[PDB]
Amino acid sequence: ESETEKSSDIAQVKIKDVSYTLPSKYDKSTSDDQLVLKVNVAVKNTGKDPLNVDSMDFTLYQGDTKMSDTDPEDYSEKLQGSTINADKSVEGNLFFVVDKGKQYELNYTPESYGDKKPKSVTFKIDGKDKKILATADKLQDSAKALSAYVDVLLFGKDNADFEKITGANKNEIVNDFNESAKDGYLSASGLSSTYADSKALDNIVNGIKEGLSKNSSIQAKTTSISKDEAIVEATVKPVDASSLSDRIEDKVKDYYSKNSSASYEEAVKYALQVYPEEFKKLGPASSEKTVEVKMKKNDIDQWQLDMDDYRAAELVEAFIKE
Repeated sequence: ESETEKSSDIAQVKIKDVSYTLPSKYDKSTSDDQLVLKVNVAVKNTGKDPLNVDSMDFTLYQGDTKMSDTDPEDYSEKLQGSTINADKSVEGNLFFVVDKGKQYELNYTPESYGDKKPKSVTFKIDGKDKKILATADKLQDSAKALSAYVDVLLFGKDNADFEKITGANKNEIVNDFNESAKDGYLSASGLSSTYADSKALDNIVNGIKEGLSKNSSIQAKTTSISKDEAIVEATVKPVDASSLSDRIEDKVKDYYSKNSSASYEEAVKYALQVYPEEFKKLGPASSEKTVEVKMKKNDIDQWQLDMDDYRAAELVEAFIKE
């Protein structure tokens, strides 16, 4: 008997690892404020007869309260019900619904004939331990990365962390985004593909981005992690552009009330000029929209957003309410 290794005459239990995890996308026993404690254990049969070892043989207490056992997204990641003969060992993970940073107690009762207490082993787990707490911090890494993408792409904000955090190069992803955005704007407003590489259209992009950086908000939370891919829940407060139509219509009229003999080209070009300055005048909308976005982790633990994924488009579309 010691801190992470304890034994009875019939079994030996070793706690190989302890970390905080986010619940399964399909977990229904956890709260938004709860985590899942992942305890990797090893059970050695120190007895003679074969010993059945199951997840059900372990219970966790938080304080004096018994906590629920839970399942990961892929149940194969959990300790499997098996049988082990003398000196044979099974190894696997255990999952329990917990409130972060508490005092846990893991109890193991071997599947044996007779009295529980003598054959059982109990371990104390300090949830406020620095190492264990570190694991809880890495959980929102994907949301940090999603927010960096929003900063560089949508807000036009600088972010020296972007390359380090995501693995993508800002200059390329931003230029591609800005071109796609200009091309999409022209088609949506039936204008000539000529205006694509013009000051007017770059001022529109730079203006929209300045407006969103100030008058729109994103709250990003990683809700689930499953192997090399996470789910980030983006709660977006959009800019209310409901009035933008009228504002340009009114500024355009104010340009006809000025110069009567103004052609359709003169007035169109002027409308594309006031657009940035009028967008920058709009405030956030009352409502919020929550978009689920999938991030993908690499080897060097960097999270990425696929710009071609429909969920990325939905995230971008969520920033402006009409």
